Amino acid sequence: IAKSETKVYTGEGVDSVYRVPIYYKLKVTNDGSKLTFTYTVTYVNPKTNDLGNISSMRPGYSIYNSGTSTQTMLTLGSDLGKPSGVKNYITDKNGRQVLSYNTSTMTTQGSGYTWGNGAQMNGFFAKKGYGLTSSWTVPITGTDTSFTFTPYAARTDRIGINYFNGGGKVVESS
Repeated sequence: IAKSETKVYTGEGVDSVYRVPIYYKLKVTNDGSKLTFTYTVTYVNPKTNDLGNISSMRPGYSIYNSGTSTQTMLTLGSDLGKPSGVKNYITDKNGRQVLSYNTSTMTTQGSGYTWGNGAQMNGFFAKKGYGLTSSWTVPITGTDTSFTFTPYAARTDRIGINYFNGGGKVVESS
C-alpha cells in the first residue's frame, strides 16, 4: 500500500512592464519519504487555462523565476532534510518538458534556502502559453514537515522588482 498526498497552490501578481497578470503554481507531493516541489511561473491563468495579454511583448524580453540572494524562496520545518538541486526547464501548456536548463545549486540564505540565477523565459515562449518551471525534492525524517515558499518573478535586468510583491507566501503547517 503506497500512499501520497498532493497540494497545488496558485497565486497571482502583476507584470509592471506589460500590466498583465502573471501567475505561479506550486505543486507539492508528499509520498512519506520526500516532498517533491514543482514551481511554475506563467502568463496562463491556471483557473481558466487562458493565455494573457496581448501579443505585444517582444521576443527578447525575459524573466527569472528565482531571486538570487535578493530573497529567500523556501523555509523548511524541523523534520525536513537538505533540498536537492533545482532542475530548471521550460514547460508547455500541459506541463510537459520542452527543453532543459542548467540544474541550480540550492544554498542556505537567512532562515531558509534559495537557488540562484539560472533559467529565464522570454516573450518568445510566454506567448506560446509556456511556463518557466523548477523542481526539487526534500527528504522527510519525521513529523514536522511544515514549509513556506515565496514566489518570485522579475525581468532579467532589474532583479529588484518582484512581480509577486513578494507578499504571496505559501505556508504549510504541521
